[PDB]
Amino acid sequence: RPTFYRQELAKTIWEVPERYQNLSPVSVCAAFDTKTGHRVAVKKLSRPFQSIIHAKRTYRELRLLKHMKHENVIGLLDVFTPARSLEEFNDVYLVTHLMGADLNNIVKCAKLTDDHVQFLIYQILRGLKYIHSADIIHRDLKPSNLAVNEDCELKILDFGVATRWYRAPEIMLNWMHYNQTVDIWSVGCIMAELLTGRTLFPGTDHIDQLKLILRLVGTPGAELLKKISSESARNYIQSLAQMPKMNFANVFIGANPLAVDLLEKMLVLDSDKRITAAQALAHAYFAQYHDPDDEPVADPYDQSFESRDLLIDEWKSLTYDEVISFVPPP
Ligand SMILES: Cc1ccc(-[n+]2[nH]c(C(C)(C)C)cc2NC(=O)Nc2ccc(-c3ccc(CN4CCOCC4)nc3)c3ccccc23)cc1
Repeated sequence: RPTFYRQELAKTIWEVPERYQNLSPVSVCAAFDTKTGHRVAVKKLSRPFQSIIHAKRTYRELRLLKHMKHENVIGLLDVFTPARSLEEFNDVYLVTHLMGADLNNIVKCAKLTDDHVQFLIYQILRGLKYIHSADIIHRDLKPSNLAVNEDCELKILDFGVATRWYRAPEIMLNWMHYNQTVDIWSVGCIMAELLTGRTLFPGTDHIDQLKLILRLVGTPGAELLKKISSESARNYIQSLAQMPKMNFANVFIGANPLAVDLLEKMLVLDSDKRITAAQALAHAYFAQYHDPDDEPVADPYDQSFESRDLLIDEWKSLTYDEVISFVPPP
């Protein structure tokens, strides 16, 4: 066992090992990792075991981060607790490499060059292909969930910019039976945004959002229309069939034609027809970076627990289990 030291940052108390120095708020804190001489990010889980929800939510995030090992996905450097036993196990801290900024700020500086868009979207798809391997769906892919530093290297993550604007329609209206291409749809909204600099579908609510989406992609067709279970949506769609649609080559005038093609294949209402992460990686638009041998999938991930209903102390224990069994990366 290490040796921690107390400290209070903006009301929050912090008990981390001497190994980490210069804690500076950013709730997460920026710190210096004395063991590697690298700057890190330290997130103290708020009230991890306050309710069964937080306990499961706390356990879920720990299991995930411990499983993610890809250059384009946030990875767990360290997970510690000032607790010396399970009984006194009330605090959880997670550690990762510090980073530059959201794809927000890193875009506020410009509109991004076509090569920058290729490289950025290319790393999102590479990280996406990986996590999709473990049958994991992000469900909240958006500018603020992407970390990019100076080198222009990207990494996906989830902080827990309306997520709305990027949400796929199957998921926004809910039919309970989606797929991983919910994420690809979001990628299309971000990609489009980098190329144009402006938000593709800046709706005000779920009703506004849909109007925006349809005015571009058009109203559902027979094939897509006979796949909608809920009559409620079925009726709405077949009613508001009035929205002057568009033709991508126009909506994105002057963009790499390879780029507008990709979008066409990402921004489809039919999740059954939407391109996948692995398929987009092979799109000619990324021909400059694509390498089928450096685009790894993930080991299978056990999501059994998602369906279990346990006490707070049980989720707490499994969480403690995960904390002790942590094997730091090389
Ligand atoms: C209930 C549940 C379940 C899962 C869940 N997921 N899922 C994922 C996927 C694998 C799907 C992408 C990731 C993820 N959670 C995640 O990545 N958590 C974190 C987010 C964010 C930070 C974090 C904050 C500020 C900063 C500092 N600023 C400087 C400027 O640039 C932006 C970043 N850095 C990092 C962080 C830090 C340490 C440790 C963890 C962290 C989140 C909640």
